[PDB]
Amino acid sequence: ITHYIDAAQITIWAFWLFFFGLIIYLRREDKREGYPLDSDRTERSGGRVKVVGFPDLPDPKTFVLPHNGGTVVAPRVEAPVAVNATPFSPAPGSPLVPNGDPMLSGFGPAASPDRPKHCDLTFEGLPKIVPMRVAKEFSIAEGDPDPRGMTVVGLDGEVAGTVSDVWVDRSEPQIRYLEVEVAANKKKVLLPIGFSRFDKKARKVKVDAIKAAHFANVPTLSNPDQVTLYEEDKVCAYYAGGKLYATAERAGPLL
Amino acid sequence: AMLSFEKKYRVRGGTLIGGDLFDFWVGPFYVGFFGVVGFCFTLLGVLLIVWGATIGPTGPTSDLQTYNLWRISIAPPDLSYGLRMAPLTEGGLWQIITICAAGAFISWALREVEICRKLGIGFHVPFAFSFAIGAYLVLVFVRPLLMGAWGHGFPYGILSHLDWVSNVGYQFLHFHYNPAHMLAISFFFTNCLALSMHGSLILSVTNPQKGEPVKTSEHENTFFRDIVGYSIGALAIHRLGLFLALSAAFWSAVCILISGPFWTRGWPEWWNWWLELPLW
Amino acid sequence: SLTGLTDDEAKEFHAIFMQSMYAWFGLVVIAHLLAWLYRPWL
Amino acid sequence: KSLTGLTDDEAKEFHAIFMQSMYAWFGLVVIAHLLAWLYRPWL
Amino acid sequence: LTDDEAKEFHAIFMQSMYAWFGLVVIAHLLAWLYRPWL
Amino acid sequence: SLTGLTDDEAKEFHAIFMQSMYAWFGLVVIAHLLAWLYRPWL
Amino acid sequence: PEYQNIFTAVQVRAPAYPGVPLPKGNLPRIGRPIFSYWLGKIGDAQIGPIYLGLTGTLSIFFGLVAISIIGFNMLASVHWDVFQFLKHFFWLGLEPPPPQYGLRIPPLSEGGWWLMAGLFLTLSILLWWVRTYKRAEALGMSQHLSWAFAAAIFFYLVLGFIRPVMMGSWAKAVPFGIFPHLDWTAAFSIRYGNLYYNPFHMLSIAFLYGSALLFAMHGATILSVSRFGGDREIDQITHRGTAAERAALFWRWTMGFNVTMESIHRWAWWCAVLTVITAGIGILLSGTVVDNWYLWAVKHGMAPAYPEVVTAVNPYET
Amino acid sequence: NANLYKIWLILDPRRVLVSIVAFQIVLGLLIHMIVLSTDLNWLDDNIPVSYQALG
Amino acid sequence: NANLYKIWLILDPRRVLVSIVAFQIVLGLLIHMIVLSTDLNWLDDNIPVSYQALG
Amino acid sequence: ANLYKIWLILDPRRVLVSIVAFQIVLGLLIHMIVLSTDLNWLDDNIPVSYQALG
Amino acid sequence: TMNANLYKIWLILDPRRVLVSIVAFQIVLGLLIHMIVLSTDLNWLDDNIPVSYQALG
Amino acid sequence: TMNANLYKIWLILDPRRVLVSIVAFQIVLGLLIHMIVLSTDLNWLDDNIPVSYQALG
Amino acid sequence: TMNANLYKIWLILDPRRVLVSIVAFQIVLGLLIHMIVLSTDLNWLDDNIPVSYQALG
Amino acid sequence: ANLYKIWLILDPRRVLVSIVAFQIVLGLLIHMIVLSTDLNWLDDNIPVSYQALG
Ligand code: BCL
Ligand code: BCL
Ligand code: BCL
Ligand SMILES: CC[C@H]1c2cc3[nH]c4c(c3C)C(=O)[C@H](C(=O)OC)c4c3nc(cc4[nH]c(cc(n2)[C@@H]1C)c(C(C)=O)c4C)[C@@H](C)[C@@H]3CCC(=O)OC/C=C(\C)CCC[C@H](C)CCC[C@H](C)CCCC(C)C
Ligand SMILES: CCCCCCCCCCCCCCCC(=O)OC[C@H](COP(=O)(O)OCCN)OC(=O)CCCCCCCCCCCCCCC
Ligand SMILES: COC(C)(C)C/C=C/C(C)=C/C=C/C(C)=C/C=C/C(C)=C/C=C\C=C(C)\C=C\C=C(C)\C=C\C=C(C)\C=C\CC(C)(C)OC
Ligand SMILES: CCCCCCCCCCCCO[C@@H]1O[C@H](CO)[C@@H](O[C@H]2O[C@H](CO)[C@@H](O)[C@H](O)[C@H]2O)[C@H](O)[C@H]1O
Repeated sequence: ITHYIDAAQITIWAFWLFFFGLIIYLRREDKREGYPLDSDRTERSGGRVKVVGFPDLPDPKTFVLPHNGGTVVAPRVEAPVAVNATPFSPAPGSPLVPNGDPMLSGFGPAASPDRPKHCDLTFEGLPKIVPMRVAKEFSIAEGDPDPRGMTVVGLDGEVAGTVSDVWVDRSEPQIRYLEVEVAANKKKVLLPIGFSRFDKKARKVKVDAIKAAHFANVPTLSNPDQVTLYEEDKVCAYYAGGKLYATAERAGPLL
Repeated sequence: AMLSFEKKYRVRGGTLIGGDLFDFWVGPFYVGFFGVVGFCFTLLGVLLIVWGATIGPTGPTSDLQTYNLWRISIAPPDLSYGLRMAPLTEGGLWQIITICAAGAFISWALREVEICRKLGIGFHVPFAFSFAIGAYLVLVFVRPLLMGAWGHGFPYGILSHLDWVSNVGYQFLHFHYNPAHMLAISFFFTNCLALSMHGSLILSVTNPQKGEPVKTSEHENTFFRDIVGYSIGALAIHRLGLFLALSAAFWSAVCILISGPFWTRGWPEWWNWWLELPLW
Repeated sequence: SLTGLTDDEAKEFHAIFMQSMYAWFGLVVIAHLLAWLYRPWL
Repeated sequence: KSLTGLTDDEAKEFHAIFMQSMYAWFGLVVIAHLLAWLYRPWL
Repeated sequence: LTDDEAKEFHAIFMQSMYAWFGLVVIAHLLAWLYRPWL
Repeated sequence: SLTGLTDDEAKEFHAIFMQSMYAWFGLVVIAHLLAWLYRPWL
Repeated sequence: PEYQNIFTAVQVRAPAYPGVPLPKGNLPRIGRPIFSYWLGKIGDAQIGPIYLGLTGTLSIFFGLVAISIIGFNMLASVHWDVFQFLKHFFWLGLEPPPPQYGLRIPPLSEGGWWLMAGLFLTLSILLWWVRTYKRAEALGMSQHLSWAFAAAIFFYLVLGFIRPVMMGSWAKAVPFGIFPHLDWTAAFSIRYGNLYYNPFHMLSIAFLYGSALLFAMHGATILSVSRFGGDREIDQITHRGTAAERAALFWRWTMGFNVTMESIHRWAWWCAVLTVITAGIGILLSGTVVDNWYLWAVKHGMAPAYPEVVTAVNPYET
Repeated sequence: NANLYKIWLILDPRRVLVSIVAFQIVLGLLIHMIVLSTDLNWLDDNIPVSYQALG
Repeated sequence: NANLYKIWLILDPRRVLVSIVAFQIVLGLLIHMIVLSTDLNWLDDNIPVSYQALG
Repeated sequence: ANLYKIWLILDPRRVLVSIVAFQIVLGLLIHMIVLSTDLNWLDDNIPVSYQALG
Repeated sequence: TMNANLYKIWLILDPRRVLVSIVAFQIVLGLLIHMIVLSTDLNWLDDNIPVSYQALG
Repeated sequence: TMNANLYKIWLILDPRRVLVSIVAFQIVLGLLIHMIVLSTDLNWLDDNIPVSYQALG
Repeated sequence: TMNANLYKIWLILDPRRVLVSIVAFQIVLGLLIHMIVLSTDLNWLDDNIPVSYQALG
Repeated sequence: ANLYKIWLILDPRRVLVSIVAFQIVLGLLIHMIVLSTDLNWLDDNIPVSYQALG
């Protein structure tokens, strides 16, 4: 006997039903941050219309933090935060332009959310990211130079200061920040390893993100022996603003 | 609309070409010069694909014309045209769509560079996307050029390009023995293993067993040391995944590039250099 | 409202919208008249 | 407080320049097609 | 939306849908007369 | 209680849901009667 | 120029981490950890310690027996000649039993060793699965890894056990050998009328390509935001930072939508897992349900048609 | 049962309604396509007539 | 039923409308494409005449 | 009768932009489909065949 | 029969983005139409009219 | 032969997740079994019973 | 038959940026048109005019 | 008469470098095109075929 329907055809159709169900599941999970959307439709509706697209948002999940750190929920209602910028044009879809000195505006690649004002912790409950002054069990791996005492140069090759310490991850041993004693003001500021190139034979750290004089305004730590999530983002974002803001040419275009 | 945290990142500038002229978004999409340029290449290419489906291989009235999604095929020219432009109905349509595709892909990558400049992030993603583009260009440009005809490109058809792969592969009798192909596949498989391991580990520590708090960096490291005696680290797994995926694309491009231009016999017979070493 | 438009603003946009749509449909029937006269398909 | 930032007077001003420019463009298109129809009528 | 707003939407929604269904029936009556399929 | 509906609100939604679902099943039965008359499949 | 965060320029050292303490019933870990400078250039320099209870000890014993039986048979097939074993290594193999034996335990001289290696490798893998399950349990972690591992085991089982049993013959299973298992792969497509036309083969390819696409995207995305600590995905998930915001906006502005730091790992999980689910289903249907995938595709209207420019008279017709 | 209405105290009516609608639409498309792939096909049965015949 | 209007207190009227429009358009394209794949095809049935035959 | 109130519900701009995009795509689709058929008016050699002139 | 307040569309639709959209679409459409016509009997480049230049050579 | 305190199963297992899972499992099982039965001699759709409708037209 | 305030277009589009876009569009269009013409009977490179230089050897 | 003002609105150095990069690519393209035609001067065996000479 012959039939057009066969088991291979049945099974492939069954797969499509599963797969489209899976995609809808995934798109819901994708909306646990950043939704509902900031639109001009919600503004004029007086907030009546929430823009969420399809599928709609999932019910909130809870993240229980260790060491009695509290509970995080997702999705969550997050308060609007003023933008320190003015639109270049009033038309929708236009960019904005930072107010004041761009490096210091907290806008564009200088921007960042306000992370929590407590430190990431080791499993045992100590501050995770700390200078080698504090975690004395750490050493420099034999074969590699000690960054302490190296001179830090900005994007234009001028001396910004000297490395005064190294900040390490106690959970997963690696350098996360260099501590820079800034020549101009004698403050000690963090420098993320992600923005640092070593010139080993010269014992120099090169920082392409900012000029030497920009080190004077790197955001400062409340406590010299630990760093909060909040301060980590403020530090890293300040260097990143330099990628677009630190010189005029960086605005573009090429042509 | 914008993500609820997005407005504070929508900054002016960072373009490579265009400046204020095209420096705007359309809904979620950033446009810019390469958005406009890429849009034209893209819309043209797609519409020429639909036009090619409309007239088929031998005209819209023949039994070979079809809108069946699996059977639509836009094919390159006969090898006899060499490096010249064929007539539109004899493979030239494929050649124009190819140029559109390359321009759409490259414009997409440069748009990505402008977005990285706005966001002040590293350029790893457009750099990585360049490996996929490079493999596509080996297939439709470098390898056809080295053999002397654009007609060595693959056809633009969902199933018809699988026929191309099969017949190019079996020209070398047993294509599995291509050494760069073995290496590339090893990277594809290792990448899939590594991806499932990475996805699993992040989800299992952020969604722990009921009653448990969110797990730690120490848990992540401990877990794979417990299984294999080694943990590569949370930064390095992303280095590794990028290395495996780009290596898979790179050795792919190499393996088709040597198949024809740098080797014409069966692929098993390449291994005779090994068998013939004066050691055994 | 849900769009924000006032009641009179929705009456104003509707008059222009409906007028413009009817004009476009008038063009569509005229084209289908010419095409039916040139090449009837049923 | 319009969505685009244009005042009513600016919209009127842009609309009149947009309409004249589009009519001129369509005018060239009609001339192009009359010429094409005289050389190679296709229906 | 309030209760009276739901009543107003529902009355206008039902008339709009039946009108749409009316066009569907006319389209299908024309199609049956031109090309019956059963 | 776990959804947010009161004990009366659940009684009211059930009444309309059941009348709605029985109406839909009625349309289904009529359609299968018409199908059986046109093309008996058993 | 900028630091790309591909290689660690300056490593630091601390006393080796012995690991998160395990609950009662787990055995103490074994090994004295060492440090590798060169591994420390690309990732973690620490090697060891390792956990090894009953599950893993049994797994490793079964697995070494299986591997040794394969290597032994390879060397025997060149008459103990170690130099010829190195010459022909990629060609040598441990061969499935002949078809005449069906699913019966075949003689030691002609297929018994294949059947034992498959049995013992399979038990070794199943016990390794239990190991991955137990190691997550002892740390209080969810079982995502063992679920994905089970999907790969499913495919492995279909290749060597389920399909051969369904088809009535160990001769239809896979040989243990480098080039021999490539012969088997090509021959399987030939025998079943071109695996390109198997729709679950097509899906498995979409997901294998998609896995490399997604790890290239995600790997590169995270390194581009590692300057903001984006590689620390746990705290970016509980406490969204500018790393996670910039990552999502890069993709939203590029392609119109985006995911979250947690949910990209769900996309990655399913993409990788579906690679081997669809692969198992595709092989499971070959021979049992569909005997010629090309003709199955013709029947369902999928195969392209071409102008006829070559054709051959069938001498079986003549 | 007389208290079956209490099912709406544990299941969200909005979610159940949309899910039923989604399920029914998929099922209807699935069933039509199944029947079209059997002898019961009512579109290509050339009943009442074959329209490609006239030509 | 009389309280059936209260469904617009349960399901968002704006979202429902947009879903109806999107579904109907996709359904209309699907049905035309299915019908064109059958004997009922009204475009290539050479009715009322074959226009390619006129050439 | 109160149908103008649709613009109190559906955003007029997005409806407009949706209609323009949809109609252009549909217009391109329909011309293609008809061009795949006997109705094709470009390659029908009506009123004459221009390649038969050369 | 154009509405007197049709100009108000530029209070809803931004001039710059509409202008860019039109130029991009029209460029694609003109390139498409030329290539469609070229692949038919209306082809004016390959019709050997007024003469075939590969024939006179 | 029914236990009187079996109602206490709902103190152990979530009643909502059980009911959700039951409905999902039954729908998948019902789809599965129809396809299995269709793929056997019992096939009732493509069996030309009571008649073949393709042979008519 | 143009508009006397057509120059106001430079208050909407950045003129130095329009220059770069025009030039690179025109180069790409020029590349395309030479290729298309080369694909037809009008080909001036392969027409053996004034002579076939491959047949000279 | 005011063409020199082009360098008041476009960067002189990046115009130059664009020109250099464009010209070289174009040169390779045109040589490739000519070589793929009847005008090929490398394999035309003019003034003589050096291979047939052996
Ligand atoms: C037998 C077939 C016919 C033929 C019949 C037709 C018909 C019929 C028409 C054309 C039209 C065109 N034909 Mg033809 N055509 C033929 C053969 C040719 C050949 C050739 C190699 O054979 C060439 C190269 C062309 C070229 C052209 C173009 C000049 C024009 C399409 C322009 C366009 O799409 O702008 C895209 C549109 C825009 C960009 C918007 C309008 C632009 C305005 C003027 C202002 C924009 C300026 C802006 C600020 C900057 C723009 C630059 C950007 C940076 C990119 N034709 C033959 C002989 N052709 C069309 C035409 O003339 O339009 C009037 C037309 O109607
Ligand atoms: C021989 C094969 C038969 C055939 C026998 C059957 C049988 C038997 C049934 C259908 C049903 C349907 N068929 Mg059929 N069907 C045939 C041919 C067609 C063709 C076609 C192009 O040939 C079309 C497009 C349809 C379309 C349809 C839909 C009207 C309906 C499925 C809707 C649904 O899934 O609800 C999902 C949506 C919801 C649940 C949303 C809520 C419902 C809302 C309130 C109502 C919306 C309007 C409703 C669809 C109006 C139609 C009801 C009429 C009584 C028809 N059939 C032929 C001739 N068809 C079914 C049906 O009518 O259900 C009552 C049904 O039982
Ligand atoms: C034998 C087959 C017929 C044919 C039968 C039809 C039929 C029937 C119709 C068309 C329609 C169109 N045809 Mg046709 N068409 C033929 C051959 C051609 C060819 C060609 C190269 O052969 C071209 C390029 C076109 C081009 C067009 C477009 C002008 C138009 C679709 C516009 C659109 O999608 O609006 C989408 C854009 C919008 C909705 C934006 C809003 C409206 C704006 C303000 C106006 C845009 C331009 C407008 C349509 C001006 C054109 C009016 C002309 C008098 C036609 N046709 C032949 C000879 N054609 C349609 C049409 O004219 O509609 C009125 C239509 O109904
Ligand atoms: C290098 C490792 C891997 C990789 C990485 C990679 N790919 C990437 C990226 C990266 C890092 C992106 O950033 C980019 C992206 O944005 O992803 C979301 C992209 C991407 N990789 C994509 C696809 C993709 N990548 C693949 C592979 C890979 N990409 C690798 C294995 C494949 C395979 C394996 O087949 C495909 C199908 C897209 C999702 C996206 C690029 C999107 C883009 O360029 O958009 C512009 C173009 C269009 C919108 C369509 C253009 C249409 C053409 C003009 C006409 C069509 C012509 C085409 C040649 C026809 C082909 C027909 C047949 C073959 C079916
Ligand atoms: C051919 C037939 C189809 C083949 C498809 C085979 C698919 C199964 C094979 C893979 C096995 C995976 C096992 C692990 C699963 C898992 O792990 O899911 C659990 C995790 C959640 O865990 P957590 O991280 O939240 O918390 C961990 C703390 N316990 O993820 C998910 O919820 C993914 C969501 C499931 C996908 C939904 C798909 C729904 C389809 C509906 C279709 C409707 C159509 C209706 C038509 C009438
Ligand atoms: C001499 O060598 C020494 C001793 C020094 C050690 C060296 C060893 C070496 C060099 C080994 C080399 C091994 C290589 C190169 C192996 C390559 C293997 C490959 C590529 C294998 C690929 C695929 C194989 C598969 C998928 C096989 C699957 C078989 C299965 C699943 C069989 C299952 C069988 C079962 C469950 C049997 C049950 C028995 C029953 C119960 C049925 O009994 C009645
Ligand atoms: C979880 C369970 C899922 C069950 C899945 C079942 C899905 C079945 C969907 C079938 C797809 C629709 O199939 C419909 O039927 C007939 C088959 O008679 C097709 O008809 C066509 O099929 C083939 C392929 O070209 C031709 O050889 C046949 O002569 C022709 O009539 C129609 O083009 C299609 O409209």
